[PDB]
Amino acid sequence: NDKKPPPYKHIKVNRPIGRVQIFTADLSEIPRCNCKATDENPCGIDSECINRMLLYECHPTVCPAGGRCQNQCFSKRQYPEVEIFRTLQRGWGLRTKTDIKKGEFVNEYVGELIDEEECRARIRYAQEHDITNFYMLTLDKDRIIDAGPKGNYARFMNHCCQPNCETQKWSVNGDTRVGLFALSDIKAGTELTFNYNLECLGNGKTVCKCGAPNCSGFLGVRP
Ligand SMILES: C[S@@+](CC[C@H](N)C(=O)[O-])C[C@H]1O[C@@H](n2cnc3c(N)ncnc32)[C@H](O)[C@@H]1O
Ligand SMILES: Nc1nc2c(O)cc(SSc3cc(O)c4nc(N)sc4c3)cc2s1
Ligand SMILES: *Sc1cc(O)c2nc(N)sc2c1
Ligand SMILES: [Ca+2]
Ligand SMILES: [Ca+2]
Ligand SMILES: [Zn+2]
Ligand SMILES: [Zn+2]
Ligand SMILES: [Zn+2]
Repeated sequence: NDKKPPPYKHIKVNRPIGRVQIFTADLSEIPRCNCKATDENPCGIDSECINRMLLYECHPTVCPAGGRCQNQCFSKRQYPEVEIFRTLQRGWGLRTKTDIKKGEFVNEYVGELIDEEECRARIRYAQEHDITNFYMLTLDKDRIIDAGPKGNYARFMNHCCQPNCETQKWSVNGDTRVGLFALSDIKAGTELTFNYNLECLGNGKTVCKCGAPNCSGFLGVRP
């Protein structure tokens, strides 16, 4: 629902579970860009910042722009203002309260970081309790983000076959994170969606109610 959760279920960074590892970089393995602190928008979405080209967040100890660096989106957790709302046939969803420009950072897909054994146990539990909402995305061959038991606002974004947001996997201080980014200009009040079918995991598949002209008919089917 759209009520404030118990605080322990709202997490701000990914939460490793059980045997799952997270990784850290030596600062010498982190790319350093050529932007200047005096630039109009140092390391911004229109810049030529090499870190952005590599989908690597600038490290705050390293980047020449320092505190003017605009390529620290994941670490700073400054997200466009959003709100949870009830849809007609797709449960709860997420909509922006502010205009968002094409390519802008919308949110990080934050959740519990689990391995495949744990993910199987959670899907089997969902099967036994008739749970029909899933919040799992593949991070890599060993790790899955599950924003179901804990997460942030991104867990409420619904699926669309012709969405207005996309996932991008970035490197942040030596480990991978999933960011959501606008595919186009989005007006305030618009529901935020992405295409689940590239990376999602769940209990089988379910009929898609996105209603897009190109609708492929299902959530849960690799294209
Ligand atoms: C990541 S959650 C999104 C938030 C969810 N609607 C809720 O109320 O908590 C994904 C779940 O939302 C539902 N959903 C999202 N997009 C849908 C769509 N296009 N068609 C049908 N169900 C959808 C499915 O039940 C899916 O398991
Ligand atoms: N009035 C309101 N305040 C808040 C707020 O402060 C934070 C969020 S964000 S995160 C969240 C929300 C859930 O409902 C949830 N449920 C799980 N099982 S995990 C999880 C994570 C939503 C609302 S709505
Ligand atoms: S991969 C996947 C993603 C979902 O959101 C989902 N929801 C269901 N009811 S099955 C399934 C699979
Ligand atoms: Ca360029
Ligand atoms: Ca594997
Ligand atoms: Zn830069
Ligand atoms: Zn920078
Ligand atoms: Zn669809």
